[PDB]
Amino acid sequence: VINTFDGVADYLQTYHKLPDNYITKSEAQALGWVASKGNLADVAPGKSIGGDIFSNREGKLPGKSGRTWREADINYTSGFRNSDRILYSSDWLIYKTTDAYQTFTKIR
Repeated sequence: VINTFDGVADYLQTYHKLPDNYITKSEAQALGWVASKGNLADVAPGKSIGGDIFSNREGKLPGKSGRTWREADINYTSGFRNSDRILYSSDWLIYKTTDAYQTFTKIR
């Protein structure tokens, strides 16, 4: 039940488990999440999408000898998403972006 940059990072750097309130895009999409609808508050009155899997081959985020990269929605309540998004790696390195996946400022 968390949706804030530092809070999600802190949770991951401390508990390593994805904040009890996230779901992979696939799950969200398969659960019924539809673009031409934004249904979420109904089936999930306070849940944020996030927890997918990416290799970062495109090198858009910190890398090394094999790096794992994953993202998560941030600043959500009941309705649709926004531009606030947090990125976390295998090594738990966290970066924040508020322009809808555009600028990745580091936070942890």
